[PDB]
Amino acid sequence: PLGSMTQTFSSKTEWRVRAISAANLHLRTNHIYVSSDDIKETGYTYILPKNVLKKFICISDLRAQIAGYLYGVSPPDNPQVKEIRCIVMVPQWGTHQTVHLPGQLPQHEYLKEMEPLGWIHTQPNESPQLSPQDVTTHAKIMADNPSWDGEKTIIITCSFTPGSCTLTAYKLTPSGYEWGRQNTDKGNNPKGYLPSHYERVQMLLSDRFLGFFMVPAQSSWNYNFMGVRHDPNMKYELQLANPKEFYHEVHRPSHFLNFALL
Amino acid sequence: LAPRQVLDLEDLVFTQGSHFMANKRCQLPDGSFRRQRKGYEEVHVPALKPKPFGSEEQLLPVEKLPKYAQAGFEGFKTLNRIQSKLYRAALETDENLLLCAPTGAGKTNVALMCMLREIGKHINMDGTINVDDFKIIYIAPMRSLVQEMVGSFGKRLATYGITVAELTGDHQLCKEEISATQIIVCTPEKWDIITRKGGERTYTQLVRLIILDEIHLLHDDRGPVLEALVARAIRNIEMTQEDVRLIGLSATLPNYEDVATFLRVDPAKGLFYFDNSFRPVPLEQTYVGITEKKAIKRFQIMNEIVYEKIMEHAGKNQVLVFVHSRKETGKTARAIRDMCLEKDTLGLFLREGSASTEVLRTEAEQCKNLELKDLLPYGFAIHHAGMTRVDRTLVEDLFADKHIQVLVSTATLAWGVNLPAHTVIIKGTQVYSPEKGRWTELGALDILQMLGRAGRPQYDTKGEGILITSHGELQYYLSLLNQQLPIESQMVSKLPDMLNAEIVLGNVQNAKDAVNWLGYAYLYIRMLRSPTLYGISHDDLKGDPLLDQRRLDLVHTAALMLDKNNLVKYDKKTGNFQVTELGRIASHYYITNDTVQTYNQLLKPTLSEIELFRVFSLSSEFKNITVREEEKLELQKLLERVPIPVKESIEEPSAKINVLLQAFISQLKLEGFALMADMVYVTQSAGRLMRAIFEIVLNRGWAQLTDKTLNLCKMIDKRMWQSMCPLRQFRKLPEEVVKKIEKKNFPFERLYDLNHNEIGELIRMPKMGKTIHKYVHLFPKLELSVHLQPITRSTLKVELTITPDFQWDEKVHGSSEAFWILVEDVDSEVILHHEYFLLKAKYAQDEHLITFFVPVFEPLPPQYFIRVVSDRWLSCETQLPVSFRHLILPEKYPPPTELLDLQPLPVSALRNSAFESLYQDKFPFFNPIQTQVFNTVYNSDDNVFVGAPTGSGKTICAEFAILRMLLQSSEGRCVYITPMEALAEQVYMDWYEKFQDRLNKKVVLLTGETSTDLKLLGKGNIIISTPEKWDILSRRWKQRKNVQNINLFVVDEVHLIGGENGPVLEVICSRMRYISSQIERPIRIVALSSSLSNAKDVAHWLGCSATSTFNFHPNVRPVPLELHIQGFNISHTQTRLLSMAKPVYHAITKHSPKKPVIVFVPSRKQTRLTAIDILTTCAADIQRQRFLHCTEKDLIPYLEKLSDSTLKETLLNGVGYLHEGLSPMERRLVEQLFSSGAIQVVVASRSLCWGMNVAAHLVIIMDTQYYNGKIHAYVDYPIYDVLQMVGHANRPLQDDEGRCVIMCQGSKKDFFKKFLYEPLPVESHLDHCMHDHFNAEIVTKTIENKQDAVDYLTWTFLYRRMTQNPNYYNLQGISHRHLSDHLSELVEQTLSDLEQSKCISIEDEMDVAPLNLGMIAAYYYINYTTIELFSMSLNAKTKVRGLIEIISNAAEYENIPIRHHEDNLLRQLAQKVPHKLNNPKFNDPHVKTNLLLQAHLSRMQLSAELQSDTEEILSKAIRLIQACVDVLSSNGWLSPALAAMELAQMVTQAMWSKDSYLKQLPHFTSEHIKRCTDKGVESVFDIMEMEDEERNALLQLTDSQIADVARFCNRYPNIELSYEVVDKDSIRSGGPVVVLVQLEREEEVTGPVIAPLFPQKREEGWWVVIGDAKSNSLISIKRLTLQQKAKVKLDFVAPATGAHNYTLYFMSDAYMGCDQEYKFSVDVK
Ligand SMILES: Nc1ncnc2c1ncn2[C@@H]1O[C@H](COP(=O)(O)OP(=O)(O)OP(O)(O)=S)[C@@H](O)[C@H]1O
Ligand SMILES: [Mg+2]
Ligand SMILES: [Mg+2]
Repeated sequence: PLGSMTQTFSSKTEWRVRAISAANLHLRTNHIYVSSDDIKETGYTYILPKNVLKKFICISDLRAQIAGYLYGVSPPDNPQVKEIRCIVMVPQWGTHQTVHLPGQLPQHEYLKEMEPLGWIHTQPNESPQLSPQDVTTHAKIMADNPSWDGEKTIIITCSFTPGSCTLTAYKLTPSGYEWGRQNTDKGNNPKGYLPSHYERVQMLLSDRFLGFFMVPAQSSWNYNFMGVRHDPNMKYELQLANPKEFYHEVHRPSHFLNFALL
Repeated sequence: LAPRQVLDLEDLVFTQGSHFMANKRCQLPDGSFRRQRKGYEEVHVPALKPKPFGSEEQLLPVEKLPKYAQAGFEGFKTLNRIQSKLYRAALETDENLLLCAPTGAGKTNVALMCMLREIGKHINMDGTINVDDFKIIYIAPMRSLVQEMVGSFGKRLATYGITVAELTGDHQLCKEEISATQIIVCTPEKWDIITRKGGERTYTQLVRLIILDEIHLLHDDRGPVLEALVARAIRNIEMTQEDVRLIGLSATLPNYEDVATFLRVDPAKGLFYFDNSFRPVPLEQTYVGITEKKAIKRFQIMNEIVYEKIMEHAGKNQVLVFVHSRKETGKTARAIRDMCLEKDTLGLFLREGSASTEVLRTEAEQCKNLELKDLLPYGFAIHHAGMTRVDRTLVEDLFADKHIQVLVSTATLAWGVNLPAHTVIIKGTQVYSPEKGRWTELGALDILQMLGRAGRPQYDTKGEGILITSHGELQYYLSLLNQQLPIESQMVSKLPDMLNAEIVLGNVQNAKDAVNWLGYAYLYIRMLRSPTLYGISHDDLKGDPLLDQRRLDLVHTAALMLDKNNLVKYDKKTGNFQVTELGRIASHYYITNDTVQTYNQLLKPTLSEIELFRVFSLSSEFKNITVREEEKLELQKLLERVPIPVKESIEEPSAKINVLLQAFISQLKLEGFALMADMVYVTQSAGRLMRAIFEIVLNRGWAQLTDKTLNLCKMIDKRMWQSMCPLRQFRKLPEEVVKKIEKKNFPFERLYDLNHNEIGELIRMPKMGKTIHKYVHLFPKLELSVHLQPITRSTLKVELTITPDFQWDEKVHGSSEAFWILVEDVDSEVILHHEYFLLKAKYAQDEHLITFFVPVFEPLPPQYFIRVVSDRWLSCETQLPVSFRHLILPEKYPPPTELLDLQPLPVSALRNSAFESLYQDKFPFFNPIQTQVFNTVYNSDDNVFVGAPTGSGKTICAEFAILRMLLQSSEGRCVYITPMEALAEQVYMDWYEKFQDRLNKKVVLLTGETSTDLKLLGKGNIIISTPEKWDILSRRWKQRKNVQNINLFVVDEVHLIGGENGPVLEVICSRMRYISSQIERPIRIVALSSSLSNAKDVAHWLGCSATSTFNFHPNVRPVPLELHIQGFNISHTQTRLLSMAKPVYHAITKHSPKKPVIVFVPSRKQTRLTAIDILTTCAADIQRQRFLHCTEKDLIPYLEKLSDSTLKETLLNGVGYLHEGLSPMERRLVEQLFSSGAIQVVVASRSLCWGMNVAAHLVIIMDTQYYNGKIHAYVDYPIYDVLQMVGHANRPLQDDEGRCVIMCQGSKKDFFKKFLYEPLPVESHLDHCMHDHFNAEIVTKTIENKQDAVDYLTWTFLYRRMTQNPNYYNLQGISHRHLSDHLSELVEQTLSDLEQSKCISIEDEMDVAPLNLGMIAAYYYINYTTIELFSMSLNAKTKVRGLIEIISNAAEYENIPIRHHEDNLLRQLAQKVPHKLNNPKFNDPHVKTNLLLQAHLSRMQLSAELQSDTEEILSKAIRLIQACVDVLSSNGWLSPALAAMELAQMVTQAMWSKDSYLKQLPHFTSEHIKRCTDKGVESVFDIMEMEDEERNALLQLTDSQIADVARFCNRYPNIELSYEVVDKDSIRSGGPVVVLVQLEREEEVTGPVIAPLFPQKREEGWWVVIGDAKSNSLISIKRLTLQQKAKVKLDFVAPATGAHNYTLYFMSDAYMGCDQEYKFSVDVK
């Protein structure tokens, strides 16, 4: 009964708790595990340098997914392995399930002598299977770009397991590449989706070499606080530089501009 | 020391601060009464009658003052009471003064009479002041008063021409704090933050007078700053012995005698106390004390008292009411107005048609300020710092003209402007202090200043000051204003922060130094006269009379608090203090010791922006800040909207400070009267707080955090976020146009690419186009080039080119613009290198070149990053990615030559008793290095290369090749080359005794003077020279017979080819290889160098077979070398030197307790400071004279021969020092005592490491960088200098090992480890010094075409490194025609530069030919830049004056320092020389040489370093004069050529053409020749004709001095000239005519020319000149050297027919008064 009376309201945005959460992601970069299990293998060993991996985690968000394209080489006369040598961050905005990337792929002179190896994205919860939306994303990219081979491009999922960071890497099958581009259902249990659509690759973290990053030229990679500015047919150039953190100042100008008049 | 205690400092702290009342009782003057009234109490104190004039107390008029001081008192007629009693002690006395007087008595003029005596000491004759010689410090309490007194002092002394200015306050870069200024007016905190900074390149050395105004501030909480300032300056007098005068001005308060002792004031000389009777205007005091305690009832009661007292003066006297906020001033002014209309009490302020109410309403309209417009017509006004300044002077002007009756202002008016009023009311005495976080009574200074304005000087016969306060504080303000509030000490609260400041400054280094330092503090004097008051019982006072144990406990307590917070490292057993970088940050940035501990705890490289704002909020400067209940709601609205999240809750005060900082950046006006006050205090201190956090993490290499903190400094300074457009930083712009630009989401880096038309279309505002286009390019912007130069597979040198890409505007950018160069790694995580760049407006359009080294690992990283962030501008950054995908690394250096375990070779193998006598008694056998080469050097004739560490006995290996030359040909000639002239003389000293005093083979040392070097060549068998002295001679090899015939050529220390003057060393050896190639019988070449990584490149470049290549490495030194490299974290140079002072002593006792030690220091002044620092450290352990292994008196036949004061005191205890400022008299004596074992330690500077004939067992290299006075930046030690200093740690026949400790900065630690344990890689830099050598090879016709220039380059060491390291020379491939295209552009650009300067001729872009201009530059070894400028300035009417400002601008004189410690000493020498200058400003090295040359011509003896500065100026002046002689004569100019020929003999003998010709004779006085027109003597030949029987008298000399008068007269050249014209009749106009001139020297002379005041010994040069004087046209000229028989011919062609009378000149170049002149006629047909 309001016969006594009520109270007043105070607003609390949700990114503030996640901003404090993202400030401590560096503690996870020291406990990064990879999956071994009994998953057979498939071919092509993918080596991921630790420096770009730890940098990719600290600029991440514990709930909103971020993604980065993979570009790499293999040693001179040893074509059986695949060394990831650079992660390209492009304008994007993500949710707790999928990531939204533009239709255009990274095009630059530095990556001219490298081949695409797929893409890597963070995941809030560790799933025993590759997400059905990840098949749809990977297969649709292959349908628009023939440079992405089915047996060469992979999907690395950096799942946020408490206090840790476990990495799982998969690759698509002909059954998966098919159904994936047919998929119009953004669901978690879509139809035609079967475990026959993907198979795990072998991934090995190492400190033998060091990778680099590529970020947009006159832009930034994080568009989560400006999704209206995002459009799937946007074009972008790239520069040779390291990306900024998720909650960097240039990623959320509205929080600073709107606070300038009260 | 033993039994100390830890005290509780805050238990001994006077918490009330300035409100602390030490007097327990208060007695008022007679006539004081007090009434009880409406719930309050009033206390009245009557006005004091002036004291009857004392005996001998008359008012002194200004006329009786010293005449030089009356200009500062222009406008005053008679000094008042206190000034006339002080004029003698201030103007005619240097005593420390302390003047006590009530505010308004006129104490400032007494300080002026102190400043006038100081300025009068430094005036000179010209009528000005040598303002480079002194500086005065005026310390005022409030910054508002500082501004006012700068203007008044600047006007009262404007007639002197003296700069008085407030401090810039925001410039550690380009700190023009002073220099231009001479009287600095500052606050106590401002002068202390300056003197806290180390590095005495500051101008505090010139401080002769310090004025401490309102020194009763000692009782205030800011008091400790005055104690720290005085204790620092006074204790500095005890170490410098330079007196500094301290003048204190105080108010009438007790304990003034203790203040006098604290200022070192003699109580019978400088103490002056004038009680309140001496107030010029009598003051009636009324104190109102409120007993009411309700919050707003007391507010109304105060509002009733303020009304009834204004009514007591309404209409009769003006009233000035003081309140303590810029908001209550308007509320109160309206309060005592609304109350009057409530009673119709306003016809009193303004009359019926008043003469003032008309202009009070006509200017209330033009006021345009709404708050003041309401009150102005009624006769009211307000005044505070928030309003405009035109309003304040408007309020001041109307109040000064008796127009406004009531003025309600704050305390700023009392300090800023001298605006007195008859009645002054202080409404309330309570103010909010954000530092204390509560409400506090007003300060004692503010009260005394506001009530000091009561009573106008002349209009009022008395003043009426009214004080309204709470009743419980009446006893305080009664004592403060009636000379009864004692001045106490408030220091113990700030003792830890003040102790650390002296620790960082190096003034205190142990507890004893702090106890002595504490003795100068005002706390100590108060703790002696009233120890009882300061928590010390009178029982314990006499159990410790001077309080030695009490001060020791206070120091021990403060040191433990400082050690716990990691600012100091306290060794409790020794009492020693160790400085830290963290401790230096707190002192230099004025941070309390508790805050930096919080910083050291929470600062992490992975820190967020969220946590960063939290680390700032936890600063202990906000310890008293709380969160009030009335503030929680308004703070809750912002906490839920701040852009940076806050983790803690609103209940904690750390959250509140975070919200106020973010709101201040967003420029949001808050509400709470304490909230906005707390926000101001938080942010006014956030600038220096965040600036400290920036320097902390920047020096730690944290890249991500450095970018965050530096941006927070700029976000706080610019009051904006990064999210906003960087165009709002331009204040000249409306705020709403940029807001429409920002919300239009497009980047700011775009607008650079678009015209001023599309800018208005994007922003949808074509209203103002070019305005934004103007401000876009006014924004700073820099473009970054780079050229990667790989030194090693591990080390990489980087050349960064900075090109400014913006238009400069002094209105926006100022005098300079600052930037930060940041070199980050792959992950943008570690700052591999950071240095500081500063772009000054003077070079705002030039490219800047920066060089640095960064490490590299072999798994070649993807790229590095170079960021250039602006220091002030937000969002102003340029990052250049430095990729390594195309970089070509050099190859791994080959393994060294294995040192064979050979059998030790004795001198038996020489098989020559005459040769064996040179070594058999120095040592029995050779070292393993000298034995391996012996077969190849002594028994072979092949070219040898021996690369061994410094100290491997390589000089003897060079003697092996020399001893072989004398056996195959006893008359053989060898030329030995060494890079340094200091090495050449000691090698000349060593090889003279061995080869000439024992083998009787003549050895010589080249002079650098071409008048004698060619002569020592022919007669000498061993020629010793440096690269420059040999390059000039071997340039003419194909015409000089004695150059191409030498049997041996030895180049020493050839690893210096990569040094500064390495190219010249590369040219000569490459030339010797080419000459031996272009001739029969090759010249043997032996190369000695330090162990090289690419040694076989040098062996290939010098034709050394692999069998003859001996490339050793530092691991085979004959005496083992134990090298230790200690890193030091302190980034401040002067503070880092302090941090390694004690380790210098600790390394001596650890590595060489009994054997000799050499310590290298960066500066000359450091030589003595370290030598003293070592000794007192030796005495601190009570081991005095431990380094004196000789008996105290066996040195006084050596000791008392020197001129220095401290050198003799330090040598007495066994420690000497060497520096360039010392004598040559002094150095050879200290060196002898060092090798004698008498002294164990010597402290030599870095300048003497090449010219030292002493070796030690232990060498300490204290720091590895020095300060360059020209660029005004620190320069790292060259690696070649470090290798030389380590080489001195070598004693073969004395020690089993050699030790060396290198103390360096932590950043340079890994650099020395890679270039001291491994061989040194050397490169060529000839490609940057190509012009001068190409021109020489063109004159000698070695290079006749462009193909020849490419062929000549293949003979160089530069050609072979282009394939081993292509990227070092900006090559991208080592392919065959990659070299040609790179070599061809090098010869194409070098030849075109010479062709532009008119030195060579290019024909069909293939053939080259030298011009006469180039033949002069190559003949006299002069830069082509110098000769080109010589041709444009030498005119037909040039004389001795125009010549000296042509030789001045030579490129060979741009290289010696400009010392602005001296500019006014040169400015007055510009008035000393006989020849004035045109437009002279004295920051150009070419103007200094002109004044220095005239100072030498006039025999003006000057400094000891500027005397030796001319020695290297005159070392090149002869060749510069002869070059002009060859240029003026080539153009057919007669008079300038002969004037230049006379300039040669003028420089040689230091005279003038006007001066007497008898000034050449030795031992003649100055004015000896006023003794000539008295006795008929003019020429030098007269003395030789004056009779010996009477020339014994007259000259008044010493036989000694007339034995040298002959030696000059004998060798004085007089020559009999014979001249004839061949075929006088057969002369056809247009045919040949020859004049034959024969010279017979009349004499028989020995030795060279006698000129003692000239460094180089010269030979007699002569010219024979033909010309027509009336036409000013030289016809013939010819150089010649006259032995005793020489004949000259002068051929020319005849002009038209007629008579044509010519002149026959015979000029000398080293003697004045011998130039003959023969006239003749030539009948032509
Ligand atoms: N010899 C003088 N004859 C007449 N008036 C003088 C004389 N000397 C000073 N005055 C004026 O008396 C006023 C007060 O002088 P001040 O020197 O400012 O008082 P002070 O309090 O002793 O100095 P402070 O506290 O360091 S600003 C000033 O307006 C002077 O210009
Ligand atoms: Mg004063
Ligand atoms: Mg040598």
